[PDB]
Amino acid sequence: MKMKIPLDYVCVRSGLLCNRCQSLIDSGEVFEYEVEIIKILLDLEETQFKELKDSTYHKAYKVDDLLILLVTSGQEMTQQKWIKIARILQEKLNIKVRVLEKTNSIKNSAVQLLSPARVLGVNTVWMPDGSVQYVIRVSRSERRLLPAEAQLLESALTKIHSTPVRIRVE
Ligand SMILES: [Zn+2]
Repeated sequence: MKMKIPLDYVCVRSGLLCNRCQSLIDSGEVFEYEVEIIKILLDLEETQFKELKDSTYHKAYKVDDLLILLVTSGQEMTQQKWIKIARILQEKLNIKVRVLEKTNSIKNSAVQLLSPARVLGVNTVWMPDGSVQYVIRVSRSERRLLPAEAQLLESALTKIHSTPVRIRVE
């Protein structure tokens, strides 16, 4: 499995971080809790999900009881396989999991992240400070379907896309 910010397989599997990998932890480029996630994924690549070989791990975001993985699917990876891996990650880490394909589309990210809550549509708002906001519309009747507080999901989407994202119920 490829890595946006690579760590050695030996260091990840052992948890004994070499000087390079420890430096990534020390500086904050990678969080220590991510090593555990990568180790699970590498262990799964060996026998359960070889399609991970040319997938990419980008980063993980963890607020409250939700872990979000940002990935690129290899040429044999499928959304259903990611769901299976998400379930394993849920069990081992005792936390909800959403796996997001890295994409330029805020809408496609929001659809994946909020599932099974429906995205009714997305709006663009130009704000007086010269910024541009994207508003994800969801249904009031589907709050129980969101995997975390709408506000946690907004901040996560804002980080992922480095641009302000809001979720608004209607
Ligand atoms: Zn290392």
